[PDB]
Amino acid sequence: AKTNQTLVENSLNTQLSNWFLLYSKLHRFHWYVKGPHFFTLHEKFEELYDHAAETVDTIAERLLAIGGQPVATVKEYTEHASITDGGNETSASEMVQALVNDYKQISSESKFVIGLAEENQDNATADLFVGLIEEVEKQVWMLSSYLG
Amino acid sequence: KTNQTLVENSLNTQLSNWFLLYSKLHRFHWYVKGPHFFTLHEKFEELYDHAAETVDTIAERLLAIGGQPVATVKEYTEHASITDGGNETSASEMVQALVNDYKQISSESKFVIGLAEENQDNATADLFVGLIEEVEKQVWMLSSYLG
Amino acid sequence: AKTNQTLVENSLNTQLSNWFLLYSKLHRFHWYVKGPHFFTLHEKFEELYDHAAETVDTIAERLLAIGGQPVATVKEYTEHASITDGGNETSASEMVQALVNDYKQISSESKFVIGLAEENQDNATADLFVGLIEEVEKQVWMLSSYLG
Amino acid sequence: NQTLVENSLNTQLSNWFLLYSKLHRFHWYVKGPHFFTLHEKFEELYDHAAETVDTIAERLLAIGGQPVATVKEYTEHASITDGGNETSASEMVQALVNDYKQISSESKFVIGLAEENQDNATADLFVGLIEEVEKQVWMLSSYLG
Amino acid sequence: NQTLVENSLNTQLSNWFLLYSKLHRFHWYVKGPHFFTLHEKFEELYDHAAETVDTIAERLLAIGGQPVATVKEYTEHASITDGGNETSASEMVQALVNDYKQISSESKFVIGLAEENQDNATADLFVGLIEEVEKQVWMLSSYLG
Amino acid sequence: NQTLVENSLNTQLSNWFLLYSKLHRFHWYVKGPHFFTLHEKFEELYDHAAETVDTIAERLLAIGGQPVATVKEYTEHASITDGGNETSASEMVQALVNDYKQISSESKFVIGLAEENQDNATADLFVGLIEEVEKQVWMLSSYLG
Amino acid sequence: KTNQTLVENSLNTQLSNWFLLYSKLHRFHWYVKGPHFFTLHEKFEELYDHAAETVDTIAERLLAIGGQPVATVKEYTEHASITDGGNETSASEMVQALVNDYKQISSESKFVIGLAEENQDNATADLFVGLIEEVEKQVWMLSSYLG
Amino acid sequence: NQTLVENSLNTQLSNWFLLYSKLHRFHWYVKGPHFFTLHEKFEELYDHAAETVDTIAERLLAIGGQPVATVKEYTEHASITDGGNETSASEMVQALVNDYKQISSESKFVIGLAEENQDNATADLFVGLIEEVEKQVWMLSSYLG
Amino acid sequence: NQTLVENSLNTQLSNWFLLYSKLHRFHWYVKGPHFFTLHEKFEELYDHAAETVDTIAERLLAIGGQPVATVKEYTEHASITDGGNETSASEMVQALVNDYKQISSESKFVIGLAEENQDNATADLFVGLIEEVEKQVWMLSSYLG
Amino acid sequence: AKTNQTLVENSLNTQLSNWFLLYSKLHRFHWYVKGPHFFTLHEKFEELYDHAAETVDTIAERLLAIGGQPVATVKEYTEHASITDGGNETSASEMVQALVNDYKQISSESKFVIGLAEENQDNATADLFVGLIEEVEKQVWMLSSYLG
Amino acid sequence: KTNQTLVENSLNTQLSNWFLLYSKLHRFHWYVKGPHFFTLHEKFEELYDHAAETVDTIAERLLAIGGQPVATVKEYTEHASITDGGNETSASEMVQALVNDYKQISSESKFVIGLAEENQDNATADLFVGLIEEVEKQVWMLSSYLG
Amino acid sequence: NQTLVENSLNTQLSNWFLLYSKLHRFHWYVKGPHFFTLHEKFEELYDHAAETVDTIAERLLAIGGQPVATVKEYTEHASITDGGNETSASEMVQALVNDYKQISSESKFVIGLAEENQDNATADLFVGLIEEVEKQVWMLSSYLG
Repeated sequence: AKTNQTLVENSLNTQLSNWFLLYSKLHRFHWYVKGPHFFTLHEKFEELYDHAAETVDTIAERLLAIGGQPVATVKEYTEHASITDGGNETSASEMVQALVNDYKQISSESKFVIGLAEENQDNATADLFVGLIEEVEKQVWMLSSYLG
Repeated sequence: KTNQTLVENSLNTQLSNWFLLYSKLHRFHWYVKGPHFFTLHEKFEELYDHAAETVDTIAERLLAIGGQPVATVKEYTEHASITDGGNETSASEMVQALVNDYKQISSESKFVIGLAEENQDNATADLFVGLIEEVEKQVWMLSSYLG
Repeated sequence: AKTNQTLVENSLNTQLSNWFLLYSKLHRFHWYVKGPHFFTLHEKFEELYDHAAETVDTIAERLLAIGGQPVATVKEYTEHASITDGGNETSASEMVQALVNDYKQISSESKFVIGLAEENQDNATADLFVGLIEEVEKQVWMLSSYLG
Repeated sequence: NQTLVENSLNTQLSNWFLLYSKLHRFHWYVKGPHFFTLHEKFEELYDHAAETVDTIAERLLAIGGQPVATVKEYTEHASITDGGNETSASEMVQALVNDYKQISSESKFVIGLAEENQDNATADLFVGLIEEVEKQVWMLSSYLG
Repeated sequence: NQTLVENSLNTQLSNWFLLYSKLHRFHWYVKGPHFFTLHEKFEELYDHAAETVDTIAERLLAIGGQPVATVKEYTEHASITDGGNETSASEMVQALVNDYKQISSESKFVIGLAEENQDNATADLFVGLIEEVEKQVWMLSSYLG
Repeated sequence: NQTLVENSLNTQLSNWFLLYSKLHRFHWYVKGPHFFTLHEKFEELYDHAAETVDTIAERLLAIGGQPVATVKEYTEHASITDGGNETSASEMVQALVNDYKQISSESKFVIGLAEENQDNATADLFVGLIEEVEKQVWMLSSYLG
Repeated sequence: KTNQTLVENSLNTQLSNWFLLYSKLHRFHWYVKGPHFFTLHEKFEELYDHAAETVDTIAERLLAIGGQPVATVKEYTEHASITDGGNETSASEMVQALVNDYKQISSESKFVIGLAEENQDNATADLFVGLIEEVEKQVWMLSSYLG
Repeated sequence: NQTLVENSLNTQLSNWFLLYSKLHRFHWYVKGPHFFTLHEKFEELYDHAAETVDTIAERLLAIGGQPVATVKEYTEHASITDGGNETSASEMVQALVNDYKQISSESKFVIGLAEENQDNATADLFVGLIEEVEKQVWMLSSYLG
Repeated sequence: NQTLVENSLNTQLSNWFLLYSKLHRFHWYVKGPHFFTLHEKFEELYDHAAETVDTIAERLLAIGGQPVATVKEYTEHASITDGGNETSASEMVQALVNDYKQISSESKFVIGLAEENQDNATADLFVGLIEEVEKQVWMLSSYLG
Repeated sequence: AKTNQTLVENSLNTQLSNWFLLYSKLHRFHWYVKGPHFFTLHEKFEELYDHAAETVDTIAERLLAIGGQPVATVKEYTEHASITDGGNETSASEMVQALVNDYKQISSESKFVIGLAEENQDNATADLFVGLIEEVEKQVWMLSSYLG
Repeated sequence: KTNQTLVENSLNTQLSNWFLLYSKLHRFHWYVKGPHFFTLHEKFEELYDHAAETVDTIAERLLAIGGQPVATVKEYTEHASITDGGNETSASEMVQALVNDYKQISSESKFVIGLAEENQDNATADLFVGLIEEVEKQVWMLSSYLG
Repeated sequence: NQTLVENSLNTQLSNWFLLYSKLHRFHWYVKGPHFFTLHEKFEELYDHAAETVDTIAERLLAIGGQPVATVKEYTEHASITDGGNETSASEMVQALVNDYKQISSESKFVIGLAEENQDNATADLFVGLIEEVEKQVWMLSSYLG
């Protein structure tokens, strides 16, 4: 009950941390992408980081609204995330693949947050993450199509 | 009484709550005073604009499911679980009245989802899920103001 | 003098109450109108209630600006208005007729407020209600034309 | 479970493309004194139908399916038709009511299938749809009232 | 060939100004349960008539002619009238159908004169006008159907 | 009292339609190095005139009157004319000054009639008008200065 | 002295008041401090934008009626019934200065209507009627802030 | 002459609806490193195809004809197909080049029939369509070059 | 027939680029009390010239031709020049009247060649250009009148 | 050093005062311009006063940001400016010439402020006035061209 | 070490400072409380929007001059001269933290101009000149709030 | 000092007009699968080039100079050319890199000249330019990477 609530809050802090580190990674890809798909991917990556920033603010405000305490420092993001903004990507295909890998991991982990939220009778927290899955699975299809 | 009628009746109570809230927010918009006047006068208008949208959305959902929305001030008064009455005078008193009404609206909206779900009405539950998200955000903001 | 002022304030509270109850009635008509003029009248009624809401805020703020105390609860609106949001309208023509009846009553009563305001040397309060008469008499002509 | 979901999306995709078609027929052939209102309303509805076509196809693709994508396949996979012999404004509006009512029952069945397959995002898409279609069923039924 | 074209433009400029006038009369006097639709439609149509007036006059100027520009001249040069005793909604709409059809056939003669004078640009102006009026004729005729 | 008000609105309605006409003549025929400025200013003024035409007619209707609505009636009920033989930019601008000056005196007389008939809303419409016309009289007189 | 000249002269005083008010509002915009800084810094800009519009409207009406608007800072100083000077330091002092000047402007604008009406100039009276409405609204808002 | 024009418009209306369909198939199935560019381009092109469908149908109506308006009729009256086995990006783009070129030459025949019936306005519609499709042909051919 | 059309488009593309250049010279050097009006007008006109350059070139591409695309080629293929010794406002405006009139008559020859090659779409491009330039000729000539 | 700072602050107060008096002058020209260039110059003068108002606010806020105290009364503007809003202009050419004269004086004086700002190692204050010179020298060229 | 490398390295420190500032401003946006909640919650978002624009501008300038921007949170932490850490709780504490970081950023940006100028890189200096203008404005506004 | 500044602006003005020209050649002739991206990017760049042309000319005028204003003078005063025989997308992009790199070195030299003549505003204009060109050099070099 109190444990159910704490499990939900902790899971939101992990996802908040993932989305902040993804916003960071997307800057790295925006800045270092090269080759003849430069214009397309430089722009796409900025669109994606704008969406990541929105998501950061949406998760943190939902956590606050349920009585929790969002993590809010880069050291905390690094300690609580299940992903990293690091990596050794150089080519356009490696960058696009890296994003497919992070968005697939976020989709699976968001499904686990829905289960926790539902177990705590928190339909609004569940609904937030259902909407996220929709958006990230769309981008996995587009990014996977780029690579096909 | 019926699974259907229980859903319709619960939508009429919430329709009534949101209209009475629109009313109370006008009273606060008009009588708020002190050095947070500008901020709160404006915030209360933004909130009543949201309340008016919510009134139309709930009534239109009720119609879509075959019900009959209440649609006079006498009926809103008789069907609501909150009131537009009160003797709030200070900015803090007004903000705290809103926290109380939004908290009530959130708990009852969670009960609506349960009724709707039991009547296999996922679309009605979803409207209330969305309202819970917006109201609990406002509860956080207004409680922060008082903190 | 003080009586002149109190008569003006009381008259504004009656009109504020009328316009709030009209905003309510217009919702009822928006929701329950039927027949082949549904799209036209559903939309028209929303336009009209948007205007009623504006008018509510304009009268209440003028009352405040002259040192008065607007009524601000539905119980007060019901006790101070000269009209009602109630009624037994079912057809599109009955709904449109009901509005012609309320807008004509508001126009006559607003002319009486101009006389009171002028007697108290309150030109700005008079000007508010002159502008209202213009708008409501336009709508009476359009709504009466629908019914002709 | 997964194949049943995919197949159900292709039926609904097909229904929405055939409704887009039927709405053009009514937009073009409506007549009588409610011409202006209904010619415009039918265009609004087909714009919504087109958006719904793209959203369902793109969800199907994101879950690893293959959207049907020819008029022959739509005809074959749909549970409605774009045919009929409606002539008056009321016949046209009543035909829309019937199709939207059918789509809404079928969409509730899709939600159950998706939920049983633990696919909450696919289910959410059909929930939203039901909201919009049942609004239109109320509005169109009210016109006939 | 050139003075024929110029005189033919003056007659059409006159027609469009008189139509602008008639469309105000219908906007103001239309009644009955299609009031909102027709009051608004008649405004949209007069806005189009005023744009057309300015485009004809300015093409006449551009070819070296002298557009008529007083109501006495418009009455004197037009082939339609702004007069009439229309009262019902149907009478007003039927009156517009009549005028627009006369405007189309006469604009086809302007095209032929223009083409005979190797004035493609004037012809093109009127081709576009015919496209617009015949659409309005279909719409208004559909209202009456 | 009421009939005198109605008749006075029909005169002013007529004046404004004939000014709309005269402004098109000046828009089309202005020449010399102030062409661009004045061709554009005359269009702005006729857009305002058209709006004033619709506002006066709709007020007349709201008070239970019957707006005149043909160019023959405008000619007959107006206190100005759309005729004249202005040729230079200054002649055109001076003719506008004269008409706007006349309209403004006549509008003050309308306000007295309306006030005597206890019609404050009709009176308000002409007050607003006077504000706008006297602005234009200052601007046009300054051009001539 | 004349019915006409009395109207023209009263418009020059009000033109001058509104320009000096535009000036004072800049001083407040620039020097306001304390925790209502953001709200008041912004409000004072909105108010000076309105004052600038009002200056142009009054001058253009004066021109339209055949008068000559004053149009230098020396003349504004000499014709105004208010000043842009003052030693206001606190937010409350600045807001109260504005309430005082707006109240004065409203009472004198009512006197203008009377002069204009006596010269059968309804259009000039109407401009001032509209100004009274806007200023008295602001007086309510600013007084509420101090309440 | 008139029934030939009408039948020729039905065939083109059919072609544009089938192209709208094919463009959805390519939007959904395109893959490889030009995905973002082509997915978006194919949407822009289908938006244009839908506008074209409505403009043809409404011109057919305006001349007194009866537009086809079911997918069975479009299949029955069209000269292209929405079928095909395109998989690669190049195959899809080449397929669009083929269809647009067929649409251009056939639209040139519509122009000649229209002109023979003194229907300049219908001809003009198709002249504008040829301008747009041949630009797209150049662009798409350039992609393949 | 086809190589004649292509060469004729190159000459017009060249003319529009050189006009763009000349219009910059006039924008920069115009003086006297019509400065604000003419400085701005000359910018509006060069914006139109740049749009025209791109539309001609892209039509040439669309028909299978090779647009010229260096200033040495524009000088070599044009029938006007961007040179000249215009100093006064009147000289600059008169120079534009001269160029626009030459552009119109030459565009009428392009229309005839295009029509002889059954290229309606190219012809239509130039018909629209003539409409625009002759309006500008009237406006600029009016300035000088 | 402290003297360097005080010289910069005083120079900004003189320019703030110039720009306020120019805003005033531009109203006078907007209201009293006459002749056949009326429409053009009435509009141009309003555009210019809108720019002067912006400049007023920009200089005053820069002065505040460097620790100074902007003058903020018309009496102070009159005492600190190097220009006046007064004058005996009647014709359109005299008005346009008067503005050329003030904008040329402002450009020269702004160059002197750049020298003072640079001597105090204040690059941002210098940059503000470089941007002003660009704009005012553009208008001197246009206004001088009107008169050529 | 080189005139070029000194410029590149100084841009990486400032890039890092602006990203960590974007972070701190989120923490303040989320935890600010008390009666200035609405004003400050909104102000802090406007400031982080500006910080994000600044991050992209500095990184893109560094790239244009042939450098390599740092682009992970570990590197931002190691290269910055400020931190996103802190225990600020009150509105005044948060506003004062911002004044401190903006003042630091302004002084170091002046040092960058000097390095850039010594490497004949006027375009890099100009980017920093513009940042100084915006930051010192904010320092005035935030200090006024505390006054 | 002053004459050296003026002469240097005329060289840079010329460079920017010739780059505007070269960007149209590449916009029109680019081919291969990066067609859509590069056809659009080249148009964005020529819009920027046109704005840069007007800004440099207007600065030159404000300092009392005389901008060159014919294609013959641009050819003669420029340090680059709009000629060349680029054919592939990479050749086109590499040619842009070379021109932007050259413009940027030359603009730094202009800044020194302007500073030595105590002209900080002219110097500022070239600083801003360097910022924008070096951005494009990074983006274009990255495409080639």
